[PDB]
Amino acid sequence: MKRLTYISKFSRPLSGDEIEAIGRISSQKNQQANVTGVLLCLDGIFFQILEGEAEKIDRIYERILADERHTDILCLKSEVEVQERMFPDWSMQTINLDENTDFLIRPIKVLLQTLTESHRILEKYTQPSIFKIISQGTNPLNIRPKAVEKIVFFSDIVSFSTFAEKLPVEEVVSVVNSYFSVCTAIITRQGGEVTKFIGDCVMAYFDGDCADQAIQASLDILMELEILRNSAPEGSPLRVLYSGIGLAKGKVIEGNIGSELKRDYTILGDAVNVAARLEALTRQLSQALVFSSEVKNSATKSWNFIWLTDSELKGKSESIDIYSIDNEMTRKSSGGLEIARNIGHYLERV
Amino acid sequence: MKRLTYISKFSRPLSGDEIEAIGRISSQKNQQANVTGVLLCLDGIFFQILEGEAEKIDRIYERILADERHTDILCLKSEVEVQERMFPDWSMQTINLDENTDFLIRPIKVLLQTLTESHRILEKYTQPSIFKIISQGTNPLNIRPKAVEKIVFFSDIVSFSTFAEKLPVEEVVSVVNSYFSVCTAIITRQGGEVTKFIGDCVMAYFDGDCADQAIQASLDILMELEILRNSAPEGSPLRVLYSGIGLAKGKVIEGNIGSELKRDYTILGDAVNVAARLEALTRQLSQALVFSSEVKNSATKSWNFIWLTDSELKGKSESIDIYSIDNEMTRKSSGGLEIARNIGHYLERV
Ligand SMILES: Cc1cc2nc3c(=O)[nH]c(=O)nc-3n(C[C@H](O)[C@H](O)[C@H](O)COP(=O)(O)O)c2cc1C
Ligand SMILES: Cc1cc2nc3c(=O)[nH]c(=O)nc-3n(C[C@H](O)[C@H](O)[C@H](O)COP(=O)(O)O)c2cc1C
Ligand SMILES: [Mg+2]
Ligand SMILES: [Mg+2]
Repeated sequence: MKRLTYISKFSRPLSGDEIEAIGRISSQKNQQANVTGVLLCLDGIFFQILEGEAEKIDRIYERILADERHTDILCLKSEVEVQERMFPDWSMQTINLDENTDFLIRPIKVLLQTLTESHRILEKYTQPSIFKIISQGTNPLNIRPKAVEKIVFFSDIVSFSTFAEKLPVEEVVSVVNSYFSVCTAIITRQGGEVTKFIGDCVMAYFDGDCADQAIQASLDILMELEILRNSAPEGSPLRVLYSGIGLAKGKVIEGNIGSELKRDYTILGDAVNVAARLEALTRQLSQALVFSSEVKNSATKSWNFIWLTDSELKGKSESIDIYSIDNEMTRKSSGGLEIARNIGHYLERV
Repeated sequence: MKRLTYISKFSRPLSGDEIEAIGRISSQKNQQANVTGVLLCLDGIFFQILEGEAEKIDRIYERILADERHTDILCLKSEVEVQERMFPDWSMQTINLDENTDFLIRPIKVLLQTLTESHRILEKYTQPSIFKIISQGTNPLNIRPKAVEKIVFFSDIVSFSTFAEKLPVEEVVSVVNSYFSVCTAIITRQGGEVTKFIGDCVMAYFDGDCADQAIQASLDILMELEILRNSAPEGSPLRVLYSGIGLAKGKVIEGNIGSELKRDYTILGDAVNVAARLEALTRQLSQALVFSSEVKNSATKSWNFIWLTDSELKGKSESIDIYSIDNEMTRKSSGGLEIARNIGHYLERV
């Protein structure tokens, strides 16, 4: 058997009658499916436990994910190989805690609502990958560090200091957050994980055998930003939002890194520095994407590679041949320095 | 009136009798102090609400913080100007949920224990400053960005790539985490806040009028690392753990920066880049600490400043005079490059 626990947020106000109606329909359907569980609500938050045969549970959950009456659905626990039902007598027992007045339940409700409102804020400051590990039954704090081969992605905004000096502070933050959103959506879609922001910089990583995905993510980010620039409103700072991207590949250490006050589950190692140093080279080139020969040679698709004969990097060991992709995008460009100059001219006059 | 809500972890196993004994003593004392509230336990976690006159509540809480039977004490909510008591009839009502078998409380306990174990993990991946804001009644997600003058601190480990290549992965992570712990303890003690780790780098900040504290924190970190090196066990990698530190001062933007999957409450702006570029200069100098003339001139104490006549920075606007402190520490050094060479020689032979 399988058992799922999740929390969600009301998408709109729901009356007590509407909540009980959800419970009636849930009980009618779950009884036929040999599914049991409990559904609680407290001040605009749902909490549900569902248990039964795994195939059936998965299909019910996918239907629940399509219900427009809740949103921000977070799976807290996914238990497989469950032996005994927790709620064998309840096809779906509905407990509206807003309406409950029992004297012992009253303090429990206060603590549950305080902890829930804290948790739902902390979620936004937390990586989704952390929640996935917890839901699988593993405490991420006890994962031991390990050496692992990764593709490291590093990107930043071209001439970002100009934004910070020529725009209102609300608009500066809107631009950087738009950029971080674009990068995160595409990296995550390609199976990578964003691990760190610092200033206007993104650091992300992919599995070591996923160079094709790292390259595709990088090209798709550059195309998404081109579309965003061309379609932005008149006078919008997004019209001059440009990126550089560097990719490197190497053995890194993955694990919990930080202090007793705060840590992240992230990566350490030379490929992080190499990716950042390659990304900085894009400021002297017409190409917005550059990557090492190790990334190039690990790819399996027939990419339109171009060798950037020069390899004037610093801090490396045996230098490195550097490559890009030659497409209509990386080609139709007038190069950093010129772009930096235009960014200032444009932003001075918006 | 004031009302405090907090959670804590049992420091050792406590029996049901010991829990009820805490509740008896709490009830006896709180009744005399006109304090009311509730104390819950669930699988090795305490939850407490206390309410009453503010002075009295603060003193009771300080006594509770000294009790050796719990640890990891986190204030979830501090309410001031409370008008009505939540638990007027309970000097301290003790509810041991492990022992409760009520049929409606049974699902509530399961959800409370799932949410609590998630929250206590998320705490370690979260900044303490976030929890402080939440406890004061503010949702940090809704704080608007603002321009603000800050001192920015940036530090990294000298020749860190050597550690990652010559030591077992568990030992590499132990070293970096020791370094991040040392920095965090001292920065926080001096009123600053650590905001970002990336690789082996620390980024922190202080209020704009706290240059003295940023300088003191920097000197105290360098002295703590000297003590750590000299007292490390035979053959320990901590014997060759060295730091560089750069400090800059400028207007930055403070606010929520990130994606829909993940954000931090942090800072953006040119002082971040300047501090990192000053810290990199320490690799060409005997001095481990360097800072801008703006930091120097904002200090109020009679520091033993030394002007590093050269100011060969890059990327700046009108360059910058660069300073350090000349003490027995920054003086008794043989300079980067030489230090980098020694780090490799030592770590190759441990
Ligand atoms: C919080 C919440 C919990 C729900 N739980 C269940 C459930 O346990 N079983 C179920 O079949 N539907 C559940 N639903 C409803 C489904 O989302 C959907 O409305 C229903 O299954 C459609 O059934 P019908 O097509 O017969 O009307 C839930 C909905 C919400 C908002
Ligand atoms: C979880 C926990 C909650 C407590 N709550 C109270 C309280 O509400 N009021 C109080 O006076 N002591 C409380 N205490 C106890 C104090 O920490 C301390 O033991 C007690 O006040 C000492 O009183 P005594 O010196 O008369 O023995 C609590 C202890 C623990 C572990
Ligand atoms: Mg930039
Ligand atoms: Mg370093």
